[PDB]
Amino acid sequence: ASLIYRQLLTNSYSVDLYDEIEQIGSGKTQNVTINPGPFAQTRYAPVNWDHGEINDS
Amino acid sequence: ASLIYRQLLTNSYSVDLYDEIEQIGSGKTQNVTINPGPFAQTRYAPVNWDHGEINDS
Repeated sequence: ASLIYRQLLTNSYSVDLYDEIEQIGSGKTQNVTINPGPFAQTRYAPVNWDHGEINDS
Repeated sequence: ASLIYRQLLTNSYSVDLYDEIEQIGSGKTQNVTINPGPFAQTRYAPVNWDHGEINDS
């Protein structure tokens, strides 16, 4: 019964087929690789509030 | 070391099996779902240009 190990080693190539099968079976996702470089947050502006355009006559 | 030639000839049926693997795994539906990243998009707005306020009387 020693030939079990010999047979498994010799026939091990079929695991490539098994890998292809499980690859086809598995669902897939992916990445949108993130950007670095938010090193400078930006404020709005120097903003001053005032009454609008008065309509004089 | 001659055993490799025998193994290749004997196991050649796995070639046709592998052809089936690939040419039906292609047939099976796959969808790699590329994401939107953690950072979220957004457009300005629906913006339409018009003449401003008119001072009628």
